[PDB]
Amino acid sequence: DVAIVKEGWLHKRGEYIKTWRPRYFLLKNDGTFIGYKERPREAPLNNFSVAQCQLMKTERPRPNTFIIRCLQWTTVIERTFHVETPEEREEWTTAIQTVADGLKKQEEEEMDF
Repeated sequence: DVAIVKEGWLHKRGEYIKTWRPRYFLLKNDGTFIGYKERPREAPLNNFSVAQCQLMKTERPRPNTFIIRCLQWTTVIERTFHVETPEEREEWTTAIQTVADGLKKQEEEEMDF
C-alpha cells in the first residue's frame, strides 16, 4: 500500500498568474504529488503524478527554485516551486527523484523483453 514519502509547505508559482502562493504538499511513493491550501477532505488545489518527470533547479527569479517537468502526449507540463534554503530544496528534489526512480525501475521491469 501507498505511503507518504515527504510532506511540507512549498511556495508554488501559479501557472496562469505567475505569483507565488504557499501550498501544503504531500509526496507519496506511488508518485502522487498533491497540494492543499491548508494542511490537511477539501479537494486539493494541485494533483499530479511525478512518474516519468524530470527535475530542474534554477535560481531566477527566486533562488532555491525547482521545477518538475512532465512530458505527456504532446504537452510538456511544468510545475514550479520555491523553498527558503538550498538544503530544503535538496530534500525535496532528492525525495521526488527517488520516487520517480522507483517507478522507472518498475516500468523497465514491465516493458523490457
